[PDB]
Amino acid sequence: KNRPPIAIVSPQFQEISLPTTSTVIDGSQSTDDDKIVQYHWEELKGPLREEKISEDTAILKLSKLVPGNYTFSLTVVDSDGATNSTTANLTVNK
Amino acid sequence: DGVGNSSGNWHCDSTWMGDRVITTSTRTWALPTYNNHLYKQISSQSGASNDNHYFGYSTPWGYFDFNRFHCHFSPRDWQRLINNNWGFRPKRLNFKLFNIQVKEVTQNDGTTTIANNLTSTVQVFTDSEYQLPYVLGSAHQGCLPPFPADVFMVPQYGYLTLNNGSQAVGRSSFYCLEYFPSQMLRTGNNFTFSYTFEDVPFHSSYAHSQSLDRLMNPLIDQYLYYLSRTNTPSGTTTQSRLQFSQAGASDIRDQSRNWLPGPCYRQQRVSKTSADNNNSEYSWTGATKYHLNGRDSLVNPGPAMASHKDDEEKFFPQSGVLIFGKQGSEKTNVDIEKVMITDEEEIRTTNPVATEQYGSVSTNLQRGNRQAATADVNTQGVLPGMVWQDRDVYLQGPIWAKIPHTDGHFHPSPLMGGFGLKHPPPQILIKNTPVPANPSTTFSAAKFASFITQYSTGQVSVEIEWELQKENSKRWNPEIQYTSNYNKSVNVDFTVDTNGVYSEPRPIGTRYLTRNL
Amino acid sequence: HSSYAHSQSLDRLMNPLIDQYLYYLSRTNTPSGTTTQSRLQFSQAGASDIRDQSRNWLPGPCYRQQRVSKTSADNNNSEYSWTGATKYHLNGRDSLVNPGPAMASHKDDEEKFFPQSGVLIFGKQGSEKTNVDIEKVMITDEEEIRTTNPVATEQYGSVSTNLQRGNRQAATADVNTQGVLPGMVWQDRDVYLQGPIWAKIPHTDGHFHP
Amino acid sequence: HSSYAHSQSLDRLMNPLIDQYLYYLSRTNTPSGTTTQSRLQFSQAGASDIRDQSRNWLPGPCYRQQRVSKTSADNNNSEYSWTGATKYHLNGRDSLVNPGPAMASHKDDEEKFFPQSGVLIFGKQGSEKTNVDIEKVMITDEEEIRTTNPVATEQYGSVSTNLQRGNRQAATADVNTQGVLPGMVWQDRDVYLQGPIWAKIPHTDGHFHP
Amino acid sequence: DGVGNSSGNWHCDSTWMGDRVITTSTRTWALPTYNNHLYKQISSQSGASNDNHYFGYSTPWGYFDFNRFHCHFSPRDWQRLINNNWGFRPKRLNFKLFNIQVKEVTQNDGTTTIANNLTSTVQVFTDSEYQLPYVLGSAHQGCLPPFPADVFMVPQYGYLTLNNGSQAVGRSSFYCLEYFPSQMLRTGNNFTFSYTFEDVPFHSSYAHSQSLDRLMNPLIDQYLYYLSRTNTPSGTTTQSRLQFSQAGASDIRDQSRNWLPGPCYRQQRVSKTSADNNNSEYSWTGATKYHLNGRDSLVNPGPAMASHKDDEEKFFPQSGVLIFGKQGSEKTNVDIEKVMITDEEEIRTTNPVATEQYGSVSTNLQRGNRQAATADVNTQGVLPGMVWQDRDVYLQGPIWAKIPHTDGHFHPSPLMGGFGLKHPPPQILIKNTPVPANPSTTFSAAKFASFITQYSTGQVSVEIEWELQKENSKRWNPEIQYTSNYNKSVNVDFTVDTNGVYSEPRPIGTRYLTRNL
Amino acid sequence: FNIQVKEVTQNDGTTTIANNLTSTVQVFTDSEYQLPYVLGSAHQGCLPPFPADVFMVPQYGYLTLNNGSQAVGRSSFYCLEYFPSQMLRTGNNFTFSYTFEDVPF
Repeated sequence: KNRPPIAIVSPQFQEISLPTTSTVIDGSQSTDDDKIVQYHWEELKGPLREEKISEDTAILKLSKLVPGNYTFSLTVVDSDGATNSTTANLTVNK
Repeated sequence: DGVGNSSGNWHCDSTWMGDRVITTSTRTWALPTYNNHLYKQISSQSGASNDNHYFGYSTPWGYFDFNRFHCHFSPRDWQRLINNNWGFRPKRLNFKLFNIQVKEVTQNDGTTTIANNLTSTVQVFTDSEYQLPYVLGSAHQGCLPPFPADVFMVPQYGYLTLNNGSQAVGRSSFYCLEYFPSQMLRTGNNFTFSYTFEDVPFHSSYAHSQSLDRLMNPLIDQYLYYLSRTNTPSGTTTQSRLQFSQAGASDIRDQSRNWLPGPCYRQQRVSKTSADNNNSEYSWTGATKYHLNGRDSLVNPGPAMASHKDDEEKFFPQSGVLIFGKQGSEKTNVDIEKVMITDEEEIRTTNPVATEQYGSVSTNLQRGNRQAATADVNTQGVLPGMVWQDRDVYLQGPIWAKIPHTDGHFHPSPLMGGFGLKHPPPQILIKNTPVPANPSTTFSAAKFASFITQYSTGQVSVEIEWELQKENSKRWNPEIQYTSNYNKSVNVDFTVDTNGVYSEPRPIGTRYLTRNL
Repeated sequence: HSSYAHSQSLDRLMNPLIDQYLYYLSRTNTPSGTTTQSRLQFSQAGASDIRDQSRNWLPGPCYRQQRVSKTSADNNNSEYSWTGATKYHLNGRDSLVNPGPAMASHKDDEEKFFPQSGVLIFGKQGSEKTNVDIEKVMITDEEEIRTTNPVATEQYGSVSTNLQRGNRQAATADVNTQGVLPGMVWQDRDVYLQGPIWAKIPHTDGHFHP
Repeated sequence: HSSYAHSQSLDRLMNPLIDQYLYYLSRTNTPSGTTTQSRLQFSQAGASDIRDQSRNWLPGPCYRQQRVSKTSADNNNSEYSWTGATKYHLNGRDSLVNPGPAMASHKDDEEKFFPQSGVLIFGKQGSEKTNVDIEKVMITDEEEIRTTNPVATEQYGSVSTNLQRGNRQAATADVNTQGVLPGMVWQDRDVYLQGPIWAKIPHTDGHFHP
Repeated sequence: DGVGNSSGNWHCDSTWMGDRVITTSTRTWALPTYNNHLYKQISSQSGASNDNHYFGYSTPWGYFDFNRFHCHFSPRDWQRLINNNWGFRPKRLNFKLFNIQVKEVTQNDGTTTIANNLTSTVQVFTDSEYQLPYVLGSAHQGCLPPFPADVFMVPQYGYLTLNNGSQAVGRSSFYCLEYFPSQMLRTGNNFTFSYTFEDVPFHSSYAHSQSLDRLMNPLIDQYLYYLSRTNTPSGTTTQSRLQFSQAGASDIRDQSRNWLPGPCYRQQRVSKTSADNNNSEYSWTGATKYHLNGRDSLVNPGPAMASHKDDEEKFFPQSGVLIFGKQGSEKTNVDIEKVMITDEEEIRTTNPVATEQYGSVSTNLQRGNRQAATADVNTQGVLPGMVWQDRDVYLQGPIWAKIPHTDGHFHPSPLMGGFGLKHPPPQILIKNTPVPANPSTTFSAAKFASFITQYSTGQVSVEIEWELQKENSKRWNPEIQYTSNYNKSVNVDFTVDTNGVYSEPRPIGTRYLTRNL
Repeated sequence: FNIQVKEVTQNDGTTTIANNLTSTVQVFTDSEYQLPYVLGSAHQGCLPPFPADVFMVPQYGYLTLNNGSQAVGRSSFYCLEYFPSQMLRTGNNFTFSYTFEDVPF
């Protein structure tokens, strides 16, 4: 009986300064009693006009970040289905 | 033999011959009862990540491991090895178990009383046909101690199998180790076997005194032509004349030859200094992580490459260097001063730097309007014309590893360093025979769950014969050799402390002498 | 010919019970309450961190194929047959590799996926010479060499691209062609009851693993 | 030493008269009048589709050079000599490969092109030590190993980069460095009447195809 | 030998030769003191039914039993046996007792202290002349365990005799087992004997690829005539013309031949599904119950018949099938999911279905006024022209049984499956020698009642050589073979759990290959 | 013995039968009993009772396991060209000998 899939994210505070606006958030630390099939990243907060890279992997890659406060949500799916969602906070100061 | 008769003597010596050294070791071991005499399925049922799932079995069996170089060489005998020899390889070994004592323990009101058990046996067999999983060569703890006065505990045997997450597959094998013929040993009995190593190459215990790009005469030019200049200074403009030159001394980078450096697989560069590193969690996200069956795995250390370039000693590859530990260093999250990072700076002559590119191949086809654009070669497989060196062996690194029985394998040197062996020295498996406690006077068809709690101890001897390869150098000036610091210190290196704790201060490699390419 | 699968994978060849005596990349900063300070920590790996203890051996070489689904819905609605092919180039003319180097057809529990030109495709009885459907063919499978060979539709690894310092980050790559490195072990392609038996090695100066 | 050319290329080693019994990547959609539906079709190749029947063997390894023309007009008006070089990196210092791995100098019917540092360049009589023109030198040619070795100024192939599904397309790559894979055959470099005879193999632990 | 010397080694292996397999097993046993060293008359004095009365004796003796196929075959070696061989039989065995340790226990204030007793013996003899009751072959518990790491308890020996209710008869024999010459064994001593099996037939480890009623050419008719039609359609009436036909294909049921199916003894049909069974207590009232000396007894399983017909797999004979158990299943009143019902569906070709009739013989003598009436053959003894198959052997079923020394016996195969032996492997009887406690310093002519409480333990080895019968089939298409499921599961079958408990998931038969009739 | 292979032609409804001197006839024996034994089921097509009669050789065929009209996985298929058979032109002949076991009278 699989409980859900207990997800955890590589650090929830990721302070960034200009000019180098490129970060990496990871979800390879997400655990379960069996393999995690599906990963899902979704932007919650932050400014607009950013191209996204690999929304369906365990590792985020971002480029050309407008300075603000981004919030993402790692979502894992069990096999068979059980869904857990945790968040991660970004802060891009000048 | 009997109870009051010794079944062997303490042989711990090393004899140096003209091209041989026979290192004999003897240690005292202690074998407990593992799993309470049970085989237990183990897995990642308690919530592991996708890369961290395993499935396997834990056995009641112990195994003897002597796959470290300090198990056989003292620091003085290692110093005799590395300052006088261009090569070494093992030839034969000889293994002994003797003076076996089985002790039983009792729960006398919280005060444990330990007594002999003279009629209890200890089962020993060898995996001489290689029909169990070969756990050795994965660089695990529980080998023979470096210092001969230390008593060690025999590690529990267990193996992994095929897994689809934390679950198994139909192709997963289960091995009962009592389905093997094992010699049963009371006190007075002893166990011996001999093993002969196959014809392995010598380990290169020499640095190179020449680099791969400096293998020529500076005095004499070449008769070939190269890329000198692709235009002319015509006062104001250019006209693309496509000129050609020769290179002997002044333009020495682009005379080139028959040979290329070895293959690469680029690591990150991490500084010894904490200030020159990033303030991010680039440990796994910046790792090298080979991908296999849908799960990633750090390469650690991967292919043999140089740790750093000239005069950058504070830099090391992220997972490209063996990292040993100091005395008493904890199991997890220890600082940079609690570890000892080794160094592969002797193979800068032929192997690339691990934290850098291999080269820069072309990407486009240049014509009159667009320019030639290069690339950044970060993974280079083996090309014809490549020469390279393997990874250095260390006094506390492994000796061998089993080459996996596969269809294809190329240059079977173990990536943690050592001797690739198709038939390695076999696993030596040991287990206390279960002595049951008081059974009921009525019959029960269930298995026994109540046993007399007992452990065994004894002495173990390993005797490996090594074949040496002597230096034959015509070098005039003296060579770099491993020496001890002859200054005043609180503790002498590679000795015991005031508390009687043996320690090793630094990793000693083996490439101190030099040979030309 | 190796008519055996492997009961162990190349990345699972060790004792889970015993830790290693080596150190690896554990952590490159500290949680200092609010900020980080780049401490460059080091750990041991026996069981709980089993991905980054590593060894003497590497998986075999790769040459990445596309991934085509058995299900027609999960494939693209475009003509990616030749434009998405693997196509080695020789004397100014291209040629599909078909099947190329021996790699695994798919990873764990994705059986509906097959490499585009990396698998021998036989036919059923009476199947026509041209443009036959997916049910008229029999796609073979190389799922037994997932232990040593890479998956054909995936990367080999991710090497580094830059030299990290205090301002910029470490950027990796995507290894799609990996030539043979020292320390690689691999398996050849499976033989079949209706596949070929031999082939002539060409009389050349150089040939590797014929 | 192989003092023979090959009368056959590596991609033309089969019978045109007879089809294969394997199946390949024929078509990944249908012309359905107006739209497509991703049927994932499969074909056989004997003659008419000869590029994507494939075999047991691959061309040799590569390390891409620039292409320089014999004609001075078709070259660039820039100093791309060292900046566009191939330059292996060793102990923190770069070095031109010159000539590097044995590859073909050019493809079919492009004889005015030569690799930038991939060909031995001898000299004529009385040619000076430095900065001599294109007519004072004699550029050799490796056009006989076009059958097995790749062209030095071109790619090895185009591996995949992504994992295609219903929304994004399959994207390939450009293989510019290819290490040796199993199944590669190649030829060494030609010897010349005024080229060298031997060379000492360096006394190293590892060397491949010396 | 002595105290501190081992008297034997652990031999647990199986070696496969060209037509031999030599399966060696070794287990650890534990022998208590039974009945406090007494012979006890036992009976049904405590109120049993007429079918349940017995009279016999319980002895202080233990016996070694290895009459199970898992005692000798691993599940892998059983799989090698059944997928490659049309037959097997045992040829010789070899038995060993060694490393015998006698432990004494003390009543130290509720805390039992177990110590050695180096001068105490253990008596062992073999019933090599078959002059004791042969208890083996009645499928009792307490054999060697399936898994070699398990310690088992030696079962208490006891036998039954003649009884008239719960009372005895003058013809009832009493056997004192100390009236046999037995070898006395301290520690350091060991016990061995060898045994040679008689020429037994091979066990049929093949199914039939043809049925008994389908053994002919469909293309060709017969030259015989049969019962086609006994009247005519004459428009309105009939006139009894007594017609005759030939049968090749279209009327294939009533061409017939030289051979008949085997004998029958009809069982009830019980469903696996609880809904399709009756809501009554038809267990004993609907049983098959042979009658002997005025008392009934369930046949269980009786003659070898097919369990069910084509495509009715949910049905099983009531007492016609061996029913094993799962791990940890209780002694009484366990549910249908706690048991494993075997299956005899491979002998549907020659043996009748157990839950059905044999046939329908005639009852009357038909003439012009009355009709021909048939019957329902429920018991069919053996007729000339019958061929049949014996019952399948299983990995956890018995191996042999003693044929009773009688005047008459027909086809002496054991009805629980196995090898009928007139001289089976002998009983191996073991007993702790009574060590008395402190006697009084005055003489008493009474027997001793106070003994030192002690038990013994040790290792036991059995080594049976088997003779194989290789397949010689010209079958084109592949054959059905026993395979493991190669899908993901929590536990691998025929392995241990996380708690270290070995289990067997299903009964493995031996009829997987095929031969023609 | 005296094996003659005749070929026939569809010459406009008039069949012309000619020799074929280079055509063979394959013969083998099931001497190891590894085919289904159809004989003993009392079928037609034996040797005639009267020696002057020419008979037709019956077609070989066998039955297997069946669950209705369908088959079972245990059903064997036998290709009879997977047996070593002697090939016989005209001029060739086939012989074998067989010894009965000790059967009762």
